[PDB]
Order: sequence, then C-alpha cells, then structure tokens
Amino acid sequence: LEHFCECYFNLSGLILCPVLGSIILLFIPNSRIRLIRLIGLCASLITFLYSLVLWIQFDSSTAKFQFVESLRWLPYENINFYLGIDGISLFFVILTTFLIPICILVGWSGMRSYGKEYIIAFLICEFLMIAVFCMLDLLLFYVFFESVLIPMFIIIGVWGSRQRKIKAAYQFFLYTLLGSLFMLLAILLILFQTGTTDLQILLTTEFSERRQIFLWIAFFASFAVKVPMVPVHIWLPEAHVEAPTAG
Amino acid sequence: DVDRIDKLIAHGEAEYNKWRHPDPYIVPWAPGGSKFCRNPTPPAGIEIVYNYGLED
Repeated sequence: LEHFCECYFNLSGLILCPVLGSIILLFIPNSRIRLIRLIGLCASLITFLYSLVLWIQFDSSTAKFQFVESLRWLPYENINFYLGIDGISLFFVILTTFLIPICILVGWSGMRSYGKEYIIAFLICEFLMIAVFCMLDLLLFYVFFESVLIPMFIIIGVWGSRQRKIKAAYQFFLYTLLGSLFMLLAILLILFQTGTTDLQILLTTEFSERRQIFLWIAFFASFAVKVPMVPVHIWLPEAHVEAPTAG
Repeated sequence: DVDRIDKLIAHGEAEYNKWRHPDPYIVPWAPGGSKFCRNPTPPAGIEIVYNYGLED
C-alpha cells in the first residue's frame, strides 16, 4: 500500500539533503578547504530551513501520523516501511537540524586539520538521527539507531583531545551495543506474535499481561542505557568529556 | 631554667587560645578585614589577544 504524501516538502528530501552533501564532499580535494567548509555549512543550513518549513505545514488538531510516506523494500511487498512524525517528534527533528550547523561552525577554525572527514561524519550523523526520529517501525528504528554508533565512534576517537578517548569510545560503543541488542530481542519477540513491526499496527494489537511485562523489560534495558539510568550511566561521563566539543 | 621556659610558654599559648576574644578587631584592608580584596589593583603581566580564532 503506497502512502505517498501530497505535500511538496516531505520527509524524504530532508533525509536526502545531508546524504547529498556527504556524497559531494567525498570527491572534493582536501586542498580545497574553503569549498569543503562552505558546502557543508550550506547543506546543514538548507536542512534546517527545510525542517522549519516542515513545522509550518504541521496540523495540531490531528492524532494521525502526519506527512506519512512509505518506502518499499521488496517486490513481494510483505515488508513495507513508513515515515511519519507527530507532535512528539517534530521538535526533535527541528532540534537535530539546528544543532548540526552549530557543530560545523564550532570547528570552523580548525577545519584545515580536520578536513572533509569531520564535516562528512557530522552530516552522516544528522541523516541517521533524523531518520531515527522519523520512523514508524520498530525494525528501522533499530537499524538507524545502531548505525549512529560508527560515526560517533569515529568522532570521539579521531578528534577527541587526550588518550583517554580510546577507553571512552570503547565504553560508549559497547554499552550502546548491549542495549541495542536487547531491543533487537524485543523486536523479534513482537514479530513472532504479530507478523509485523509496524507501529500503527502494534498500537492496535493487544498484548497479554505476562508478555507485556517481558517485552517492557527488554525495551527498558535498551532505553535505560541511553537515558541514562543508574547504574548504567557511567559510560556517559567518560564519553561526553573525552569527545570533541561538537561531539 | 630552659625547660621551665618551654612549659611556661606552652601554658601561656593555650591560655591566649582559650580566652581569645571570639570576634577580634581587624583593620579594614588587613587580611580578614571588611575592605580586604575590595577593588584590588589588577596584576601585572596580563596580555589581551586580538584577532583570535580567525578562519585562516
């Protein structure tokens, strides 16, 4: 079932913007610092403006997912995925798009020694993070969140200040991976019941009390490492301190 | 007697320390005074850098 939205400004273009920025930068010589900097900054700014337009066309009367649009995975069409936002996720997309250009601006003076690798990593982070905030599926949420670990690992380990960044990046990656794996176990548990992982559907399926408790504990373990909650909060100090400022 | 002096001193010091006024007077600009460290003269050897953080 194709759910393509009628709106000109949709989620797909906002997703594509930083992807296009990253693909363009891979081919530009590191000797061209002025061009690399301006391309990255302009791409991030355009993304922020697009998110503001997405705010403009928002309906505050509906409880239905807005700007809903679908993307097909197989020609069997058994597994079909959806993008949509609501009143809960719109502002997080806008915040992501606002913070990324700030991160590009923070390392403006040191971009001679950073390079395209610095701007590319932050743009890929932006694209993955917006995707995560825009998903109506448990499975794609897992993939795109689990994917954010690679660029954050690189950002901490390469542009961190001291040698403690090694331990910090290790702890970050491993804690987050453990939590994500627990979420994956919960997503397969749900799939075995439902036959699908679509949010709009699972919102309409009743879960037994015992299975509700067990599914909650697996979802809890994943989310509580990222909150963070005691006692799995100790990765955050080393990770956040050892990272570069934009990181 | 030199050892009597040590005991007379030690007894004396503890006396002062026991009946010392709990709120002694201090000249205002002296350490612990009410004017101490108020608008002190700036230290020498301070440099202010201009044009920091340029893109080039």
